[PDB]
Amino acid sequence: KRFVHVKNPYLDLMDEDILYHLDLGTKTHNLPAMFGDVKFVCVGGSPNRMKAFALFMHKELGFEEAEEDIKDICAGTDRYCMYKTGPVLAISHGMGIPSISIMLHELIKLLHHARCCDVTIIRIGTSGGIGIAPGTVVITDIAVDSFFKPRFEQVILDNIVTRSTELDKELSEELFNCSKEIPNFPTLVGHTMCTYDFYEGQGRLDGALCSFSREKKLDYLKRAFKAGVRNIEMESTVFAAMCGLCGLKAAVVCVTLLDRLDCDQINLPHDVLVEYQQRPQLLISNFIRRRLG
Amino acid sequence: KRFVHVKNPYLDLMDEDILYHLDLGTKTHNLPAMFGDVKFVCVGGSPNRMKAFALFMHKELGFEEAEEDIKDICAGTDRYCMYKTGPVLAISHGMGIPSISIMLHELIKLLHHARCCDVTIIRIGTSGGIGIAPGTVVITDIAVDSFFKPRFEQVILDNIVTRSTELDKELSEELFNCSKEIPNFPTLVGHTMCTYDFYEGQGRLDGALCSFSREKKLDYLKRAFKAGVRNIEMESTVFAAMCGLCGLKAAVVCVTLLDRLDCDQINLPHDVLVEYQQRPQLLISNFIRRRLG
Ligand SMILES: O=c1[nH]c(=O)n(COCCO)cc1Cc1ccccc1
Ligand SMILES: O=c1[nH]c(=O)n(COCCO)cc1Cc1ccccc1
Ligand SMILES: [Co+2]
Ligand SMILES: [Co+2]
Ligand SMILES: [Co+2]
Ligand SMILES: [Co+2]
Ligand SMILES: [Mg+2]
Ligand SMILES: [Mg+2]
Repeated sequence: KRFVHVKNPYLDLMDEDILYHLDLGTKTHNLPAMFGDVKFVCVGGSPNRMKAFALFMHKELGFEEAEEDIKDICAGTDRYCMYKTGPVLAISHGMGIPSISIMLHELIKLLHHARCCDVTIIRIGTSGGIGIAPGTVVITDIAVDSFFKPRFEQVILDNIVTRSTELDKELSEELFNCSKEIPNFPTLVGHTMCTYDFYEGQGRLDGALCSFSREKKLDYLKRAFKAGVRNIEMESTVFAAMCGLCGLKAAVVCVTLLDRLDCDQINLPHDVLVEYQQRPQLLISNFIRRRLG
Repeated sequence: KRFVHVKNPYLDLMDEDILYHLDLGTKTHNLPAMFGDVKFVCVGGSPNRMKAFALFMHKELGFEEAEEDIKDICAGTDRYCMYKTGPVLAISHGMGIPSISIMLHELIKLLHHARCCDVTIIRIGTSGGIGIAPGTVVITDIAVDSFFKPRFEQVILDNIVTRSTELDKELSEELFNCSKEIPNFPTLVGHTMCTYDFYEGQGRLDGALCSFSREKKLDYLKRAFKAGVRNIEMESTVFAAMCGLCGLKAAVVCVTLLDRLDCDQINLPHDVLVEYQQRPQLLISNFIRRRLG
């Protein structure tokens, strides 16, 4: 049994641990009772996406539906919103490295407090593609920074520390194998670039700020493609680094919404976009069903 | 008249601009009609905080209440949520530098498209204090990074570019003058440190990861205090940098919830916390009333 670890000798010395952004705590809640049975954590941007994911889990796998307390609705608050369906826990993380990092610190502590074991964690979401068809599901093999390097640079106090961004190889391979079973479901494995800015950080020409030319954009993106990058998003490096440090097996599965070699703004009918957006959760549902069979 | 500027020669060349994360666009909406009258933009973390701020604006200043479309509620989505009351626009930004940066790119473009002028923008929120009483409202004079330097480091394509984090001096002074009118309202001007991580980035001992000692935490925080830092949050440097680049007059006003020299977790009664949390909006309401008188 692979228990979820923390890397913090102070944590066990505390009288109580308050997970402020989850609205949970070790004294206020029975965390082993509430979460000890979690085997799969799926994380994504918005409360609504993740609530919908949990409902999909109910419908696809027949797990007990996530309970709703109507006098404490999480959506709209400063908390990360959780929706549990049997052994699957869906959690929102907002946008960007700092936002997901707060959620991950508190989630990893939660799984540790609950004495969970053999947990798989998977990020689902959207991304920009490079040189691949819009609607393609990319399974990340390695997450890279803006310089196409597999690293996450932490600032700890006033010191810079570099961490590796390795994602579980067997898991990425298993997800790719699952994808083969799904018809009309274009999938590939490739590197994923994670940036701190959506606009200039991704070579966009449509921000409030653009200090470079179209030619420089395309050169950057073509070099990224040569390095093996196939999509671009905003959470994968810190996700890979933290999950890796705490011995959790992690994967990233994102659909592309456009080919960035061609444009910066989406030009898809609404119904097609809806179709693309549900593709990662479809793969994850196949995966979980296979694991549990 | 000081119009809101962008720094992007490509923007005017586009047929249409889609502000995806605001759910607005130049073709789908009449942006000058909808927003040309905006003079004050207040930004903060959550949809609920900002909706409440807008209601407070209605009650305090008598501006028309923000309209609610019940078939398209923003809270819970991947969008930044807007609540307009007369010349005041309240907008949510989520947590952290990347999250606020996406909102700022689209907001600055919005104000430009709407031909707004003479706009003041103010971030309100919470923070950790250093060596000052919990509940203190800190008006930022300068925003600094984890190294106590007034800089914001952008990664543009694969290049690092440093930007200044100057906030409008006259504005910070005017807000401080307004605060003097409010009884039972502890306020100070000081530097604000902005970090990419809430836990190790702020010297916390309670994260899933803690790679340093209590002694090192306290030394870091004491050096920050010596530099002039009085509070710690997660958006001020990119906010100051972008607003500055686009010639918008900006300020940051955050209340402290704890003294980080003493603890990492909040220990306040709920009712006291509620009291503290509303302090920045109280100052902003005084400020706006004065400007409009
Ligand atoms: O190009 C992208 N880059 C990216 O980091 N993502 C991930 O989500 C960021 C917030 O929507 C998603 C996309 C696709 C996209 C394109 C235009 C508008 C919205 C999303
Ligand atoms: O110490 C802090 N650091 C900080 O960056 N903020 C700003 O908000 C971050 C998300 O809640 C707020 C605080 C106060 C605090 C302390 C404990 C829990 C929550 C918030
Ligand atoms: Co422990
Ligand atoms: Co490669
Ligand atoms: Co223009
Ligand atoms: Co100083
Ligand atoms: Mg193409
Ligand atoms: Mg003290």
